[PDB]
Amino acid sequence: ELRVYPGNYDEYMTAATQARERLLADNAKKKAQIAELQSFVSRFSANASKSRQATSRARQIDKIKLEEVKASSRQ
Amino acid sequence: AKLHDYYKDEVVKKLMTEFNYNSVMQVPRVEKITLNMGVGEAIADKKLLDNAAADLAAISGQKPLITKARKSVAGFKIRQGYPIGCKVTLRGERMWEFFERLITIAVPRIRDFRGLSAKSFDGRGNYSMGVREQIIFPEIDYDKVDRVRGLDITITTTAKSDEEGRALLAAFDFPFR
Amino acid sequence: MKKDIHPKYEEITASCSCGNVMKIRSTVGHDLNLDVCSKCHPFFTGKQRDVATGGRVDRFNKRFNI
Amino acid sequence: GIREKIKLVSSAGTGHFYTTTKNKRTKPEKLELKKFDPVVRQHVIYKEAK
Amino acid sequence: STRNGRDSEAKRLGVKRFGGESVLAGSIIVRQRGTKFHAGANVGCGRDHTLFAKADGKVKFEVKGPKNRKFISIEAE
Amino acid sequence: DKKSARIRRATRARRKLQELGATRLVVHRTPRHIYAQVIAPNGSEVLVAASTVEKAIAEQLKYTGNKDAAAAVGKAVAERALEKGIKDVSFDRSGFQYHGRVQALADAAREAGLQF
Amino acid sequence: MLQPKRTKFRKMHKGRNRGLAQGTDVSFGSFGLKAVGRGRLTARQIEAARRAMTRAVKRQGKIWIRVFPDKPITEKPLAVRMGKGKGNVEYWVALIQPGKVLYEMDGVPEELAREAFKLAAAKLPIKTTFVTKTVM
RNA sequence: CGCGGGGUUGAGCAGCCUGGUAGCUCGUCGGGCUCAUAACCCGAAGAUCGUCGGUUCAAAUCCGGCCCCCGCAACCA
RNA sequence: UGCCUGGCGGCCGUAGCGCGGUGGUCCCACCUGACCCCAUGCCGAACUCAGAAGUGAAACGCCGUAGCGCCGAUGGUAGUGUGGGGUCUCCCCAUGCGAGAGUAGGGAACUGCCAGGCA
RNA sequence: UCCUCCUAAAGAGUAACGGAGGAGCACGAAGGUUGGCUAAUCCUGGUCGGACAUCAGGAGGUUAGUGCAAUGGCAUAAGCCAGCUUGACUGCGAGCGUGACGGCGCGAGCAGGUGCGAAAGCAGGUCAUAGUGAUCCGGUGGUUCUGAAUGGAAGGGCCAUC
RNA sequence: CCGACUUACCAACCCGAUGCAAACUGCGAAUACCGGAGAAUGUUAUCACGGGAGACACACGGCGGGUGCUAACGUCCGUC
Ligand SMILES: *C(=O)[C@H](CCSC)NC=O
Ligand SMILES: [Mg+2]
Ligand SMILES: [Mg+2]
Ligand SMILES: [Mg+2]
Ligand SMILES: [Mg+2]
Ligand SMILES: [Mg+2]
Ligand SMILES: [Mg+2]
Ligand SMILES: [Mg+2]
Ligand SMILES: [Mg+2]
Ligand SMILES: [Mg+2]
Ligand SMILES: [Mg+2]
Ligand SMILES: [Mg+2]
Ligand SMILES: [Mg+2]
Ligand SMILES: [Mg+2]
Ligand SMILES: [Mg+2]
Ligand SMILES: [Mg+2]
Ligand SMILES: [Mg+2]
Repeated sequence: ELRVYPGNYDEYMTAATQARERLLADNAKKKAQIAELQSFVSRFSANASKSRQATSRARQIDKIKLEEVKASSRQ
Repeated sequence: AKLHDYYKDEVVKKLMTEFNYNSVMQVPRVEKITLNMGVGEAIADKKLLDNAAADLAAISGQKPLITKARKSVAGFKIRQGYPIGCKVTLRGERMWEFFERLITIAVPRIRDFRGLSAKSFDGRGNYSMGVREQIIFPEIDYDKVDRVRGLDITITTTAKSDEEGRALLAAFDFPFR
Repeated sequence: MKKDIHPKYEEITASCSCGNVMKIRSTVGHDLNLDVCSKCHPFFTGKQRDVATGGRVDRFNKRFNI
Repeated sequence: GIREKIKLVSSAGTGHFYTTTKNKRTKPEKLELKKFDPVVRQHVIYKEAK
Repeated sequence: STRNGRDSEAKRLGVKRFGGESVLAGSIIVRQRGTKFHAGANVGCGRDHTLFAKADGKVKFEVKGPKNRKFISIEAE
Repeated sequence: DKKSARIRRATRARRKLQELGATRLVVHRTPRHIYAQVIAPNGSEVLVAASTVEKAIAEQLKYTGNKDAAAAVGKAVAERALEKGIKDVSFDRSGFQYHGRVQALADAAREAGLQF
Repeated sequence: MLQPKRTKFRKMHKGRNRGLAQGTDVSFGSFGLKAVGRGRLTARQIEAARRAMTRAVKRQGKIWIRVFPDKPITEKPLAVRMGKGKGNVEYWVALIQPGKVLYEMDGVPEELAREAFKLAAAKLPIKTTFVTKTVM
């Protein structure tokens, strides 16, 4: 898509860098916390009496919905 | 066709006398020639098939039909529809012309010639042969081509048996042993 | 035929190295003069001269000048 | 899923559209089909446009 | 053990009118999957290969044909 | 083969002309003669026949087996049938291509009042 | 142990062992063991009753086994409640009907063959009998 | 025979991430430096990307089966 | 009326395959030639056209032949409806229906509508 | 939730945490029509070529093939090519089949306009059976059908559709 | 070099004989089911519409089966 920023060229470069790297860091952080909150869900979602315990946090792993990244046209 | 006239004027009477035939149409007669070559290497380069087609179009005055693979096989990694071979069918006048211009000039030109094998019939009167060098034909002048790609000649005849086919081809002074 | 999808086809006059002039309709565009035809091919004369390679026992007796 | 819905609008000027699916990635080409137009009751061309 | 236990609702195939039954026009005679019964005289063949009467009469099964294939016809009386 | 190959080419157009129950005109063509007959919808008994084997059709001909021979027998079939009351038939290629003397045979019968 | 290799289907229905038998005639050899009772006869009782009769004739003479198990039988493990699938196939049996010819041998005297089959008939659950070869 | 993670050079690991280039560190070998061994400098060798098939023009990579290794589970009165 | 031939059906192996023999006056088949009417993803091989020299070799048709295919009783056997019984995870009796495989055997067809040549 | 086979006891139907497999699609041609063609696997011959690529002859005969799992079917081909094409069309529909219903399916024929074919004719999607969710609330286009005094309009209604 | 010899071995496809199959069929019943005709017999026993319900926990026995161990007064179907 076409995204609009103010500036001349250097403001555009700085905004693009500090937005794209911000996105590529935030998405990594969210994916890491998904892989961590998945711990008990894939650890013990079964057996014994605990059973129901891990269902509490099975919904906060899909109330995140990792934002997809798009490969840059620049290559 | 000089060879056609030679056939109908000498070979018919010779073969009836030699074989004790009842009908003039019982005599074995050559009905078609087939020139083919399956290039094989056309998997990674299609232009080589076109070069082969040009070679056969030069060798025989026709346009080769490009034949594709009948079924897929993983031995040579081919699929169905892949163009693999080229083939030319000759009947009648052009067939006689190719027969003459093979057996009178092209056969001597092959390097280290001794004589075509006589045990190379398919038990039903037909004949087959490989040339191993496309440059023995005068239509190819050793400068246009890039390979030593060979041809298969297949003489399909009306002959009932391989013995009758041998006799018919020897009537044309075929270079046997 | 199929209306100019094939190469040209015109009569030519080719000759051997001893003459033996023949008319063969081919696709060359110019006649050629070549080696011996089937008539003059030495596959029925030099057969003995073809299978003749060998000989050293006699090549030593000529050396033996004593 | 991959096959996306489109619609074939009529070229007779009337508002009457057939609807169909089309594989959106083979090449983007407006479909050109002659179809019946019940408003004018005659066959016309239906250039696709959503 | 498990991963099984799946089926599909029955399709109610088979012959609906047998030989000698007086059928009206357009009444289904047989509901096949392939073409086990071939359409003979005065019967049709739907896109299900479903043979139906075209003219009201009496059904008649026969085995005519070079390959001994069952044909359904109608004696329109 | 050659005859069993053609006799297979005609079994679809023929087996539909039997379901429709329509009187059909069937042609058999030979490199020396061309035949034509009008066959009842039963397919077993024939109302009208006319072919170059007949003397009345062939003795007026330079050579039976060319296009104008087919026209001369195409005229004969129609004029033979129009008195019998048979007017509405359906053409039967019988395996041959509708291009040559079969075409000329058909048009000559078509031009003589036969409807098909 | 006899067992089919590359069976089409893993498990088979139970089925009922009715009717008489088919392989009722000794055709290969001259002396044979004919079943008189009925009941499935496993692939271990086939081997354990063959070991006993290819050794009662020392080692000389041929022996034909005219039965093959080719029937999978499943069993439910211990302390497993009913349901939740079908059991796990354990062994293979050859259903025997009265009239079957199970084993047979040739190249031995009648008295030795008749005694050898008396050593295999004591390893098989079903009642058996001794039959010779006729000319039908 | 139930569930997840891996198999790439001698060892430990990238390259899977949208298929178009087999890489890193230690190690090995052959020289040089030294009285000599280390350290150091120079150059080179190897791997079917676990094995088998499938779309693919093309596969370490996409898909499916097989084998092996690493953890876990197989409940309560 | 007979013989042979061509087309269209009925009938679908007792009807097909094999092996041996046989038919060209008509018919059919090959066959000659191909600029042209048309054609081959090359080739008049196939489709098509102009023809009639030659052959009945191939094909086709007919006759003969059991080596295969195929049809197949009678009797018995299995099964089973209803009603009884048993030592009743399988059978028996009364009664009705009655296979499959196999055996003796049959078998290398029959027929109709037009159109030809010959008698 | 849906599709195919068996259990299902030779009409239809018939259960279990019974035994085995699949779907949430694909196609502007992979549909219509006209013309044509016939497979797998083996033997003998043939340059590289090989156990199997391509060519010629023979035996076999559908053991090949069907966009996709299985069953039924397919030579008149429903399988394989090529020419032209949009019937993958609008309003209807005698009469049936299957469901407790909501519904789902087959359908000759009639009217208007087409495509292929010389013509008889065929064509209302694909060899058939899976490829799917009602209502409410809304969005888009068309239509004076209604329009809260009257003329408009907003909003409803009907058709197409998300 | 070609394999120039051999092996007490393994041996796919074909030929003769012998068995097995719910998801095999070049064969194939008894019954059951659908339709037509004919007498007898059955206080309409058949169908359609309208008022009122109850019931949707079934059990055993015989015959055909799945599961189980052709175990259970076990469990799930078909018909009486
Ligand atoms: C379990 O059976 C025991 C209760 C016994 S009371 C008669 N324990 C419960 O927690
Ligand atoms: Mg019999
Ligand atoms: Mg049933
Ligand atoms: Mg039943
Ligand atoms: Mg019920
Ligand atoms: Mg299709
Ligand atoms: Mg067609
Ligand atoms: Mg089609
Ligand atoms: Mg389909
Ligand atoms: Mg108002
Ligand atoms: Mg107001
Ligand atoms: Mg509105
Ligand atoms: Mg309830
Ligand atoms: Mg209940
Ligand atoms: Mg119950
Ligand atoms: Mg009883
Ligand atoms: Mg109970």
